[PDB]
Amino acid sequence: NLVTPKRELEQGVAFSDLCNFLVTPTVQGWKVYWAGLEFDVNQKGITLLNRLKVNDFAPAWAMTRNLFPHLFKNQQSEVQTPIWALRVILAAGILDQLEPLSGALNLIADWLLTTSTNHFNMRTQRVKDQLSMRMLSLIRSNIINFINKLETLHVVNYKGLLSSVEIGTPSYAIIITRTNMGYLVEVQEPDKSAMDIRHPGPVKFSLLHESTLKPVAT
Repeated sequence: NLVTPKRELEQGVAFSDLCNFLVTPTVQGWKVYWAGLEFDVNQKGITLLNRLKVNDFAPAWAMTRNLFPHLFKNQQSEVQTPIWALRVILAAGILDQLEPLSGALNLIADWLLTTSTNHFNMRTQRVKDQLSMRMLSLIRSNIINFINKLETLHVVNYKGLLSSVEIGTPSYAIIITRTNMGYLVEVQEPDKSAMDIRHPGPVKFSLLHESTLKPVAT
């Protein structure tokens, strides 16, 4: 034996911080706390995305509607909560640079991204055995790095400066675009079937106001 393990506390804390997605209401909107990271989410942008979807006549929004027709002119797109937008971004932060942790990490990301449950029921006892300060630290570091990358994006522009990132996996495609309001977040099927003009596939999307990630960037 090289080092005596004393891991109960460690595993208890990692389990708590990784497997509980904490949301509480605040005056502005909601505070979210996950993996020891704190985010203030507000309502800004939601009503705009909703109005934007309606097939009414509005020349002022013609360009935006025509820029993202798969979001704004599509009966199968659905606006989600800003909480959802944050969950997608956290998952993307895990997947972005994604050896034994991989499995577990993926699980956590899939939980964040494909469900709205606040507790993550571990699939197997072995994956649960994976929970550690090291896994938590890796996850936080990944998320911070991805937030920093996001903060380098330019708003949609006419000059060819990067304005979006895309994360692909076999189960889904994530696209995150910097707009004047914040991060436009979308999840489409892996083949990106929402992008097909003749029959636009289903797509979930929302907006995370730019106030939310700023303070967590380093």
